[PDB]
Amino acid sequence: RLSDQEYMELVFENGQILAKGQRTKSIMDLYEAEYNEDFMKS
Amino acid sequence: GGYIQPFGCMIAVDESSFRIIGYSENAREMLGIMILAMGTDVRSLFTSSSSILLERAFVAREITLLNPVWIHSKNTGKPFYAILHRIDVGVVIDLEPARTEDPALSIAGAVQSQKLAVRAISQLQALPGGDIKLLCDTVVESVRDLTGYDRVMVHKFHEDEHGEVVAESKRDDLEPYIGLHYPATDIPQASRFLFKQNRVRMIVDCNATPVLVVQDDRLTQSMCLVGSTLRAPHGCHSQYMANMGSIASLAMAVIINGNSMRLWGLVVCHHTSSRCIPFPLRYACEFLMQAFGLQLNMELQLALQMSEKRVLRTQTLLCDMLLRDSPAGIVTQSPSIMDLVKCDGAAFLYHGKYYPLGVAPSEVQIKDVVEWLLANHADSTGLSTDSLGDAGYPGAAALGDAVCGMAVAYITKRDFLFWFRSHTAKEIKWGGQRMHPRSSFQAFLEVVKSRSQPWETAEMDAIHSLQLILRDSFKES
Amino acid sequence: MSKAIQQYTVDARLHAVFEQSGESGKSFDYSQSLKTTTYGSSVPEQQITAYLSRIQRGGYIQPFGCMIAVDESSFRIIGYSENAREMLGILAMGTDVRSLFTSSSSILLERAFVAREITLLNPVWIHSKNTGKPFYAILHRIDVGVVIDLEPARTEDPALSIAGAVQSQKLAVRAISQLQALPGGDIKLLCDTVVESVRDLTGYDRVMVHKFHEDEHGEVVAESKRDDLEPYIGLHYPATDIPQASRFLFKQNRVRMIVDCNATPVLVVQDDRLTQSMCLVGSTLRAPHGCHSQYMANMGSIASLAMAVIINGSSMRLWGLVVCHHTSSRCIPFPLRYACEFLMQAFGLQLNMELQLALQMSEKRVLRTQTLLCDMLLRDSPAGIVTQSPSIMDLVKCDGAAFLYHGKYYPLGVAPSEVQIKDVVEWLLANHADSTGLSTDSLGDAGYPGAAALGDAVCGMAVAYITKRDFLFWFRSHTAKEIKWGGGQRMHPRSSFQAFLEVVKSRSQPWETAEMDAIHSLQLILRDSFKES
Ligand SMILES: *[C@@H](C)[C@H]1/C(=C/c2[nH]c(/C=C3N=C(/C=C4\NC(=O)C(C=C)=C4C)C(C)=C\3CCC(=O)O)c(CCC(=O)O)c2C)NC(=O)[C@@H]1C
Ligand SMILES: *[C@@H](C)[C@H]1/C(=C/c2[nH]c(/C=C3N=C(/C=C4\NC(=O)C(C=C)=C4C)C(C)=C\3CCC(=O)O)c(CCC(=O)O)c2C)NC(=O)[C@@H]1C
Repeated sequence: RLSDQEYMELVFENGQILAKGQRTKSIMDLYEAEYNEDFMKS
Repeated sequence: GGYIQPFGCMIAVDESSFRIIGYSENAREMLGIMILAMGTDVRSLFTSSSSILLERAFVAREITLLNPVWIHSKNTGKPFYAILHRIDVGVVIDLEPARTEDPALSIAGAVQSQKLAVRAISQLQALPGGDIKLLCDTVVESVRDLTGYDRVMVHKFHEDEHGEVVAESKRDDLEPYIGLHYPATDIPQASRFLFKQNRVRMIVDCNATPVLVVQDDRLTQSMCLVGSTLRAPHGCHSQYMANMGSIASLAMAVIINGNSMRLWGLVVCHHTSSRCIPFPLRYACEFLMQAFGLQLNMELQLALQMSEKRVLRTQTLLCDMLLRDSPAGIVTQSPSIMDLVKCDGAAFLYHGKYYPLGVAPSEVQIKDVVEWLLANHADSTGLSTDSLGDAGYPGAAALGDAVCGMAVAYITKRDFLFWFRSHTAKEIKWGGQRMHPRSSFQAFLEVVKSRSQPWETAEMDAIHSLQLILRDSFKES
Repeated sequence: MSKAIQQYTVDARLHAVFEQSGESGKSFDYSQSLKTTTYGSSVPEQQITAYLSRIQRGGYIQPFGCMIAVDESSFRIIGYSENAREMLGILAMGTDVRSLFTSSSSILLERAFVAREITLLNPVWIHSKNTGKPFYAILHRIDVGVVIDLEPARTEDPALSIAGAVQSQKLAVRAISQLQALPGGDIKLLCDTVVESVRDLTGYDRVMVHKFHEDEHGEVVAESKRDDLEPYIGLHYPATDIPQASRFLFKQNRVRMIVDCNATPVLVVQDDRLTQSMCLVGSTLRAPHGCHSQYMANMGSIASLAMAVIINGSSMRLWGLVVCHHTSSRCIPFPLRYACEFLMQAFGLQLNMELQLALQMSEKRVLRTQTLLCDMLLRDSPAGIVTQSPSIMDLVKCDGAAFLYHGKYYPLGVAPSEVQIKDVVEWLLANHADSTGLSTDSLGDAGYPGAAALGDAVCGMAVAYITKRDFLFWFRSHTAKEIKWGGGQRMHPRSSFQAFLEVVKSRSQPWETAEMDAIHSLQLILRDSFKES
């Protein structure tokens, strides 16, 4: 499952250096949905 | 004058004067003309910037570095993707309509074709690095997610050049094909040759009517459309697809280092209905194929080295066992001559005494084989064969399906070492005339009817090493 | 713990010293600060917290693009860079962002905003409402909303933008193909090819490959430069010249770019209701710290581009970096940066393959040598392992070897004299007669009184016990023997090199685990053989 990268942050907790953080369709279906040009006809 | 698939268009133009020399019959309808004719300047069919880009591509040395070009039709103003390549007469241009007309979305998709490939390859980087099956399964799932086809498979080729299906992902309601073996004649040699030079093949609709390609009557021979991406499929394969139930297809090559590169296999995609995917996703897949090839080559080298280490360790243990006891002790303890190579059984003949292990012939049968070997193979140090029938063993080569292949190593003149393999069909399992996968599977089990798997060079070298050590030991005795 | 975790305190202390020197109006003292600040000791947690916040929540960006932070549900602006108005041709807290761009661009931005777990419009190509200037918009998510980085794009026909992207990706593919055809088993050739390919692709003045060692310090192993520049190939520098936090960040943003180190940073204004300063970890426009900017200025490099080299070690490991330098300001477009990322992934895969093959070959060689030595021992006296062609000098990498057996001393190569070795034996028995052997990187650090007498010839020692009075010794000299670069208060590469040759002054190269395992195996074999006699 492809996904977007998530970014983390270093923090100092309890003497430790810790890193903290902040789909049912295929990629083709998303490409068809998001690259629809109908709105450009208005 | 060949044929092309109707989903695109093709124009062949002279390199020096830009004058059209050939074209598909559907060119005028697609370009919006219906002028296009012999001797016409191609640049007059496109806008000014399109002509500038075309000239730039034409004057380049590595023409494959300017592909795909984005151009616009002079009459209607629609966008096309153009792919150019060189032939003996001039330059062939494959024109394909673009389904996105907004420039902003065009640029966005061109960037996504890179971002998607990077995000997919990051998932191959994360594998442990010691398993080929896991690598193949991951690639199958990634390609299926990217393209969305109904079936995605990995095909591996053997030394015999026959094919096997090693990984597959599909719908729940389709019949599986994992484990299928088929002859080597189902994919002619021309197709394998082309899969190296042009690493993708796409068929949008096998039932679609092909389109004739007209060319200048002044040419002494028909144009070479072999490298064109719109070339129409053959009758044999088109009928095969129709019988199997596949309307659309996409095949990609797997390349490794040979000894010069080698075609290891293919990735094959099938859809129950017509399908044509947009360019960004095609290139996202084409980029992932290269990383897959790199990792596969790494895995092969590592497996080879580990196998060598294993064989050396086993040989050392066997030599120690020989030193501790008489030669018979080689075939009594848990390590034995059966672990040196992959086999179904083994046997040791020592001063007329017989020591069988696993699936091996009988003592009378062994005496018959020794008689035959001395009659026809006395002048040798040993041999190997994957079928006693082909070798010509008269004395009832029909030892059964259990004993088909034999490798023999001589010790002095009467002591012998034997390794035995049964017939190939023992190791092949699949759940499942008219050209169909079942017909191919049945035709495969007619060339391996009484044949075993071939003896590898590495296994022969291991057997030779053990033979040399044993011969030295018996020289001392 | 190890140095990876011990280095955080040292980095924080060096940062504090640099800040204090800046405040007092004095120059920064490099060598003195390194000598005073040493691994160990302790530090208040507040210093670590402040250091980390300063690094990750700086509040400044580079002045070659804009940054706008917006709320996810309302599309209302919660933060922006001070240069946003000038670049957009125009903002306020609460303004709706969709009004800053054309209507079609706002629709595309909404689509990009409403996606879940992946989006195929990132980056987006947008235009400004007032002027119609094209921008690449790059979006990422932070704990309070969405940050949009706006990078100006060249004004031209879209066909030419597509052509540029295509050309970059095709060059990357050709470079990977060239990597495919190399004959294996040679890492140096791999690096030499990659450096040239990257220089051809990007066009910077200098391209270098940096490798990190087990001790965390760095080495320059390949280089491709303009003729009139000095070479840095062969240089070693301490582990504190690249802090650990930047190394951690390199595992997320695999490409870092600095366009001009002399440019004035731009402050980021944010809504006063936010508790903390805005996180800039994922942003590409983050500005470098003063330490590194001054280092770059002293060196003479104005533009920089760094790409991480990551190998598999399930979990991933950072092997090194590819570093590019330019003598003037330089910026490259987004497609080329993604092409560079693609090529770095290919390079990492090949590198990992090569490392594993080398490990296997070494194991094979060690096993063969051990077998030959045992065969030699059985057919000869105990002294048949130091007098023949293969010897204990081949089991591991060393400068000298020695065998002490029944009062006889057999040296090979650079080894102590028969008088000094007696003293070493007395020291070992008095202090270390409670084990089967040991290994030390520096006799002086261990506490051997005669370490100075041995000098630079003998610094590191591995000893294996056979019986109460028979021993095997392997000896290594000091590191500076094998290090050659053809080239004190100012931050500069020469200061780094001089500071490196101050911690390895009386040390040899460390003993690896494979070498110790080989030594222990041969030790057990010889122990059994001699016990049987
Ligand atoms: C008829 C002459 C023989 C033959 C010829 C033929 N085959 C190809 C190309 C392919 N045929 C493939 C074979 C299979 N496809 C499958 O999925 C399975 C089993 C499940 C088989 C056996 C495949 C795959 C290829 C390559 C991919 C591709 O699409 O090219 C060709 C070339 C056709 C073309 O593309 O021009 C030809 C002439 N195929 C047969 O099965 C019979 C014995
Ligand atoms: C001052 C606090 C200490 C320090 C800090 C520091 N260093 C970096 C990043 C880098 N420094 C690099 C080191 C070198 N560059 C070279 O070419 C050579 C030798 C020839 C050295 C020693 C390099 C490279 C990096 C990483 C590349 C990059 O561009 O990031 C940073 C972070 C920089 C940033 O981007 O924020 C910091 C804070 N450097 C010192 O010299 C002292 C000990």
